[PDB]
Amino acid sequence: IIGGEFTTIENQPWFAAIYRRHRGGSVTYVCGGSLMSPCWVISATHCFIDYPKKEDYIVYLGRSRLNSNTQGEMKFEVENLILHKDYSADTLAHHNDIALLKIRSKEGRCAQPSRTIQTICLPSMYNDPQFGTSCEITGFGKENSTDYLYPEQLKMTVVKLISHRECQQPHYYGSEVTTKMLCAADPQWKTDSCQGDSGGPLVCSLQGRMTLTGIVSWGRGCALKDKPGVYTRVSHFLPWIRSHT
Ligand SMILES: N=C(N)c1ccc2cc([C@@H]3C[C@H]3c3ccccc3)ccc2c1
Repeated sequence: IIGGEFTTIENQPWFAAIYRRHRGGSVTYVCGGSLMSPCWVISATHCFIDYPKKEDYIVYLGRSRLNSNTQGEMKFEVENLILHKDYSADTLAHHNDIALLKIRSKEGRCAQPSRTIQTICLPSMYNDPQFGTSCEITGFGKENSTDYLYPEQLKMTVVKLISHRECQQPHYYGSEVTTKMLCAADPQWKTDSCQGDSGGPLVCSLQGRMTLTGIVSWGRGCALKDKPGVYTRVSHFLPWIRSHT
């Protein structure tokens, strides 16, 4: 997250931090995700497509720092890794960028809801918030494009939704962004999500309840003029999420 504010997990209880075990023992941070139900976490397919082995992934819930064991955290492995069978990647855009991870602890159980570990609700059919709505994003991603390390403490920020037609303008993303994706950004282009934040939650308060409206997917640079962050529009995939869970 470029700009924004440092935060802690109690402020984002459904945020999942996903790592990957490398041959040798070293572990590096991969992407974020969100808790859908006690046994399921949803993220982005592009975060796993090149290393599809479910055994190498480690998932944490209730974790506040990149290299610290936050009191109350729970560690899990991936029982089933489901990727969208129609996923593809072009020069900038990613298609059907959505994935499902069934989690299980070493004892064989799913997550246990607590003050720092909670699920987020899915959106409903044909009911997404209007352009201009402020929503929040969270992640352990880069604070600047030139940084090679990720911040040690979790961060979050607020950006606003941009209409499909505004996002299809020539200086934005033209026909590269489709009706199955959502754009969001800062009018002053000072804050935004960035590499490292992929797969994380775009949460919008809609008609009262906080909803998982989007999944951090792609974007040209980070916090650049006329180049909004692009997100997978969860409402379109409800039928897919239902059949695969
Ligand atoms: N403007 C933003 N809000 C934004 C959001 C997500 C982003 C994800 C990547 C990570 C690297 C992309 C990638 C491409 C292919 C496969 C792996 C990773 C790069 C830039 C990004 C910018």
